[PDB]
Amino acid sequence: FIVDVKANKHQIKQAVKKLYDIDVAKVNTLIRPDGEKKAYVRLAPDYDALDVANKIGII
Amino acid sequence: AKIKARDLRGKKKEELLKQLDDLKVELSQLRVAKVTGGAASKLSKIRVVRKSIARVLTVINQTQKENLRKFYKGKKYKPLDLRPKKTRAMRRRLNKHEESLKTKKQQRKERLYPLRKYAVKA
Amino acid sequence: TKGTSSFGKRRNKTHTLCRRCGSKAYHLQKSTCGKCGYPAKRKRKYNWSAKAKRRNTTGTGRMRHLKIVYRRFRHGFREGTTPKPK
Amino acid sequence: SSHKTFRIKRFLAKKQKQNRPIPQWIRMKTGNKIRYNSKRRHWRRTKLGL
RNA sequence: CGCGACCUCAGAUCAGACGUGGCGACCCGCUGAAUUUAAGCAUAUUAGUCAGCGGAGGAGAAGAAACUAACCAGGAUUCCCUCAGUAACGGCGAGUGAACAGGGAAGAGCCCAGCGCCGAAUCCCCGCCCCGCGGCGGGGCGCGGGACAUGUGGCGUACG
RNA sequence: CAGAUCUUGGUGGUAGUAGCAAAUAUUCAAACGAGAACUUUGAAGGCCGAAGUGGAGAAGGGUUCCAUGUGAACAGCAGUUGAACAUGGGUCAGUCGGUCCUGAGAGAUGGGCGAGCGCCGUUCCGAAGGGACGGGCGAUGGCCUCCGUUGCCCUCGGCC
RNA sequence: AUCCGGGGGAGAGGGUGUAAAUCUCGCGCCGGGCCGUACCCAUAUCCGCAGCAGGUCUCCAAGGUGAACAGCCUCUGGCA
RNA sequence: CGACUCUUAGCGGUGGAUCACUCGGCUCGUGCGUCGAUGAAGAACGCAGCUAGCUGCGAGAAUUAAUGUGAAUUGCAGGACACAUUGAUCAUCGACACUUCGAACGCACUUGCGGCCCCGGGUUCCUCCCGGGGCUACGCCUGUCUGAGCGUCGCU
Ligand SMILES: [Zn+2]
Repeated sequence: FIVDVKANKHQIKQAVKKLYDIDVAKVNTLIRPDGEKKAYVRLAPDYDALDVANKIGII
Repeated sequence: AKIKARDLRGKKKEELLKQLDDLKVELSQLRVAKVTGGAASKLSKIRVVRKSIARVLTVINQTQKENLRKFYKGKKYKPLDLRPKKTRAMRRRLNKHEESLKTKKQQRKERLYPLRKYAVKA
Repeated sequence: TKGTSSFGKRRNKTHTLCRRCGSKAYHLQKSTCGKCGYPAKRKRKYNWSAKAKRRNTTGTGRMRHLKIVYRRFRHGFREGTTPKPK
Repeated sequence: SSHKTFRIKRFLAKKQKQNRPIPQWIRMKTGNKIRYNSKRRHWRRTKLGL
């Protein structure tokens, strides 16, 4: 995902959890040279990262 | 599509939030359509929505402050928002009925030697 | 020497971006800006450089507030009266 | 440096976003004068702060 | 060796307030040079000028004589013309240099402290309810608080 | 306007001239390609010879990193290549560092000085500690059993 | 900064089946924000107006002759 | 003279003078003569479908609402609008927002560390970890509260 600059890793977990009614195991957030905080959301083993992918629109 | 501001003025503050969060999901969905292809149909539509959220939010902020500014009228200590903001000076300088006062001595003189018209033949 | 043979040792920075003026004048070794003077409470303005008062006084910026005092004054600082509705 | 402060990394971000050439369709505006970006810089001929 | 007054003096994220900074063309208060001229140069001149510091206003400052006069006497302040490039200053060199009187623009006058009389007659704030209220005012209701005798308010200030 | 070693702009002769000589060295074949002394592969001959012409870092640079493509411009010849140009992609931390600590030093309030922005000064002309165990009482909470918790006071604490 | 050991004994604990304590003994559960992180690091990515013989802080350090990280030749690795 | 050089003319190049234009400057006058702790001046960062600065704006970000006008903006695609109606575009702007630095305000300048109160997760009082909300600057005035003195007294 791409996330606003001022956002904890504790805050990104809640947003994705509440947005798509999903579960999150851990989050990793680098900050790209442009200045956007790219976030890697590791998905909980109980869920299938493809089946969530189709819902949110990305292929 | 189009949502006027002339039907939103009266709906409940718990009904607006329903539509306000509806759009924010709709805007969330369109942003994907920009990244992953889409067409010129959805891309132009983001401007239609992004201003709708401006319409709904402002209506909320207005009915929130209009009600509050009715609550604080008739009171004497009201928050710093609801007080007028004229300038730096038109708050500390002027006064309502405090710098329109006349002492007893000044009042009696104007009361006793009033100024009155006249005119003179040449 | 002192010519080109001595320009290779230049790998330190005495200055850096200030927090008030925004320029590169914040002398690090002593913590005081050059172009405005940061920790002091008064903007550094001198009359011996008239082309330094022109660069950053009123007008050169965005004027987020001084722009709408001028609009407000033309009518006399109206307050709380919306135009007659329809 | 690979020990850049957060503020510096932010400042070196705007200086990348505005290194692009003009969009092509700009040239066809009715009142249009520009024809190639001028502020554009190359990291071997300008030193970012000077 | 306790209780209670007053006087000095602190702490409060105490209730309610206000200043900080910007602009600086004009204005007010300090500070204040050297180039230049004198055919050198030091006093002098450049000049209480530029630079430095502070402080406001749509205007500032000044102002109702501890005045000018010496006349058959004028009458707050400011501004124009005139007095005047004169009186005066100056290695009496270079240079500096006002004011009263006159006619004009405008014209507006006043308030205290003291001397004293009035039963502090004076004042700020809380709380209640009635009205107005986007410059927080008025009506009253309070054996509601406090300031004030180490002096508030009315009369009264050189024209008595 | 003829001039001021005049200001700005422009163009010559010089001149297709000086020059493209610091550190041993290149050759044969093949490929894409319009094009090959230079790009890529293969074969050979050489050097840097572990105080490196190697493998990583700190200052500093700020996207040069990687891929696809281009033949205007630049790479003082050339180039199918580039450090160039046009699009895309890339930097993932409880444990690696920053943050924490003090060092030479810097610095504010107290104080002193100063026409003044401010300055001297660091325990120095200062009522500088806002924290804690327990205890007495009032007082909730949740199985007001019991403990978590709270206000007053008694005690305790060097402010260095 | 931080962490530790010692002394001293104000206090706690139960009255015979159970306590108060473990300078955690062995386990078990939950949490660990924020910012830097590519690359060059130099006879090409730095400073000298440049792809300049100048300059700029360090780690790693094979075989032979030789006193030796000397000079010279070679392997890993690199270059035209 | 074939070449080389010279002089002049026609033509073609290097170059941008003269000429005519001009949403620009200088100077003179008039009217008004207004910033900020309710956060000014200045600075950084962001925002457009495609968009780098220029302008404009501030997570409602090439603007929202209201009024006036009345059928466009436009470089290209999109569709808003029954233009029919609040009703496209523009002007005014009285309402409503207004990120972070800055007198800059919890202490600092490294998105660093905190405290105190409320709400939702975390609880079900069971303390913590998370998120949201409101405060935490200096000087100064009036009043309140608590106080200090071998300061001046009174009394039991
Ligand atoms: Zn500065």
